[PDB]
Amino acid sequence: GCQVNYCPPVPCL
Amino acid sequence: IIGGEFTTIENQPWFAAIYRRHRGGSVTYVCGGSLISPCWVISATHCFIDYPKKEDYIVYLGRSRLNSNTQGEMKFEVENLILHKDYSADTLAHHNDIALLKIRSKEGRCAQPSRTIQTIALPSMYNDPQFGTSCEITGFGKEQSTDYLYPEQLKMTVVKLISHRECQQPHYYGSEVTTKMLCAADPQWKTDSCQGDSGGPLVCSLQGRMTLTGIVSWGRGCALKDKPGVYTRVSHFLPWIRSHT
Ligand SMILES: *CC(=O)Nc1cc(NC(=O)C*)cc(NC(=O)C*)c1
Repeated sequence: GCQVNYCPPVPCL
Repeated sequence: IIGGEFTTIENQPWFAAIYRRHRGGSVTYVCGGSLISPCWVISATHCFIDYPKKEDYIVYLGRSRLNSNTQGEMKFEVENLILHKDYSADTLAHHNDIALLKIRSKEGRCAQPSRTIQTIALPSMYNDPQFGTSCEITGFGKEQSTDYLYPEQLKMTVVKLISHRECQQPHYYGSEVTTKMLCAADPQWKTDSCQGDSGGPLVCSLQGRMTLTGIVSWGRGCALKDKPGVYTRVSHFLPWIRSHT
């Protein structure tokens, strides 16, 4: 998933 | 990398591209890293902490593109994956975000230096670059936070080091940054690391020498006002590095 990232997820365009 | 330029591996010959193979055989990009000696790549622990099985990883050196080949590139298995025992994170900051990968060719060898494959010098805890210094960051990370896909080619940009005092202000990162981290950003907040750039090098020129000053670790965003990129401060982990290499 996206619990570990560089930075909090941003919705895609 | 937000902003900056496309680059080629000649301009960053220590850059290591790290991929992971999945159960069914598909291979995805994980993170950047830096070659610090022929057998050792240094990266960030958060890149691997959810999937720490070394056999799944593929490391390339001499590679300028994400899914096409570069003449002179060399491919490696990971013989040892070493994560920092005191790694921790909250919902934003990563602490002790540093990792070592011992690399091994199909043929049982370490890297052979070339024009496109070179080690980068480690820093010294006595030789810090001062705040306001310009340093280079490199990686295959997103060109925008809203991009689903990574770029097909390596990018690089320039950011300026920000003092700990400044980065610890409430309107920057307050208590989330420590003396084992370095902040860096564009004065106008238009170029930065982003998702996919983690583990990659922050390189500063000290006495004319390219030196590994930081490892891309975390940020609140990508090119975001009053929210710098945050890097593991390599000079504060020299004992850890020497113990494990
Ligand atoms: C796991 C994952 O998809 N993470 C992810 C993180 C970011 N972070 C920032 O941009 C700060 C962005 C995205 N964006 C997209 O996938 C569109 C994903």
